[PDB]
Amino acid sequence: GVVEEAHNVKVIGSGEATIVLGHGFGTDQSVWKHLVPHLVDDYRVVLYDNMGAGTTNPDYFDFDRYSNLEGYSFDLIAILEDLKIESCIFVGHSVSAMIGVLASLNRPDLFSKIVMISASPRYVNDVDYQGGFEQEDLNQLFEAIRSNYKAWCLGFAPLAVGGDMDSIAVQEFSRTLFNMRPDIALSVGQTIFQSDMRQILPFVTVPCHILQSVKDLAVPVVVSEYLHANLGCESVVEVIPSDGHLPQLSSPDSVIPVILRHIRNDI
Ligand SMILES: Cc1cccc2c1N(C(=O)n1ccnn1)CC2
Repeated sequence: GVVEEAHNVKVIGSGEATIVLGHGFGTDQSVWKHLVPHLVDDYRVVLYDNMGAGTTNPDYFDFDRYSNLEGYSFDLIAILEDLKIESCIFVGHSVSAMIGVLASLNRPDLFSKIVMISASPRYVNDVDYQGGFEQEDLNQLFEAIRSNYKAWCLGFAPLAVGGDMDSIAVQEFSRTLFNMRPDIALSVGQTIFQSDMRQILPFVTVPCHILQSVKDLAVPVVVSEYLHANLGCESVVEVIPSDGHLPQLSSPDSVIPVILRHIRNDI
């Protein structure tokens, strides 16, 4: 199909239970490479790339459709329907956690569980809300993107990934980040980093598992507490002893067992 091709959809493993994995900004489904081997024996696993990822066709990036996160949520619902999936566990990394939340507001019937990795409803600080960024920080980021995309990618990747600045995961993410079209990276970067999902959290009904690294430059720990406090569904938080915004890529020994526990066990 065109949309499974457009999103590089892969379906692997086998189970009576389906799990769908959604990746974050700057990466692609390869971010799940250390998790998938532990899923394929028990679950049917669906991987897909968000439109605008470096692995996707820039001809298909519709700036109108993706000026809002719900454009990505509609892509996810369209993938689920075309695969004839009527129920899945959704695992959402970074922005995909909020995309998964919006999709569950539109179609709560399709999700039995949302497992969030490195999620945030809002990155900019607000009154009695610490998201971790002032508007001037984001403006500096967008200007660096415009000014020299390759230089921005090389400085950003170690900060996003954390840990040793020369690790395999920093190199992987530096590569996928630079492979994004820079005009798409700026537009998506602005859309994501300036988003605000706080208002719809009390209306979620799908149970949510809120996981993050204790040390994450884009997600202060108090964000996980905010999510837990304001999500209207039942939820649970686990702050992992790990560093970085893509911990399932860079620190699998400490992170993958935590993700598996929350996939395999319900609230
Ligand atoms: C890790 C990181 C390091 C330094 C500045 C920033 C990041 N952010 C991200 O990645 N995203 C946030 C949502 N989607 N991606 C937020 C801006």
